[PDB]
Amino acid sequence: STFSKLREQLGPVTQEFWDNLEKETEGLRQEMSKDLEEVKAKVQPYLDDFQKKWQEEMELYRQKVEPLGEEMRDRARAHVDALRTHLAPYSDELRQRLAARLEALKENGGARLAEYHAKATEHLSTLSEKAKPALEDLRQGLLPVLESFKVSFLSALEEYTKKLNTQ
Amino acid sequence: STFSKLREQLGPVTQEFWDNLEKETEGLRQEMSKDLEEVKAKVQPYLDDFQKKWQEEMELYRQKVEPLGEEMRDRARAHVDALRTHLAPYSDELRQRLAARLEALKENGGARLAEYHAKATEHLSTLSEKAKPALEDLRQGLLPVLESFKVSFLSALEEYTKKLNTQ
Repeated sequence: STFSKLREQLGPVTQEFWDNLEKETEGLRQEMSKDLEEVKAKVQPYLDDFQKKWQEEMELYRQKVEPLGEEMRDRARAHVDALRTHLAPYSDELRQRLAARLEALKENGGARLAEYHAKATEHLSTLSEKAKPALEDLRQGLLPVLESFKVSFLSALEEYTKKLNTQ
Repeated sequence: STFSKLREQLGPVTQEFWDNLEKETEGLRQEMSKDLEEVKAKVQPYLDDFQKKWQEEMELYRQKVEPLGEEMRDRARAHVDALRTHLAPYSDELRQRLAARLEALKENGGARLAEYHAKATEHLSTLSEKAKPALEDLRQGLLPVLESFKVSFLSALEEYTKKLNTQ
């Protein structure tokens, strides 16, 4: 016949897919409704709060800058002044110790470049030596191994397509 | 002999590499020196500028908040007040037009899901059909082609290592 087989290959799963999804998705409507209701009831008071916020924030803004802005600004001038006076001499001293730290570190870099090279050169020499014969078999096995994983994925897309196509 | 050949395979290029590099890199010292000098001569005036900045910025800070802070705070109250009064009704109206825009758009999604599916299903059906025979030859050529590029890189690392190793 051309019914049981046609339907089987047709793929009825798709129907339940969009049907089941859309069915539960319908709830989205209810959710939005509730949100709106809360937004309205909350809006009422949310308005008084916003305005009441700028009111207290406004008077507190200038009322805070006076005492704070004055103490902070004042303390800052005196704080920086002293720090600067001491930072003046310390600046040169620190620069000397720091300038030497960086320069000194670079010093070893000169002799380290040659020594390191000999180390990295010999290190790779031995490794590469063993990697030669190991790579031959390594890549060899990858051929079939990598194909196994690919074949599986290829069968999935080919199978899903064949069935989905029906014919 | 064991000189001309030993040196040739040894790789004298490395010597000129670090030598030439370090040679020009030496300039770094001079650069740092100049920077320091400029930092000192600039520091002198940079000090008066920093302090003179907080002085004018301090008096201008509060002197600006008075006129500005007042206009902004005042204008903001009258600006928001009016905007809110009109936004009250417009809010609901807009929500209606917007709520319908999103919902309406989703409407077509229901019938589009089925129609689109039939389109994407048939589209891949034909493509995959031709991709089958095309993939066979596609991957076949990739074997040798991909190997050509790999071989080149493999010869570089193998060549550089062999010569660098000398022995």
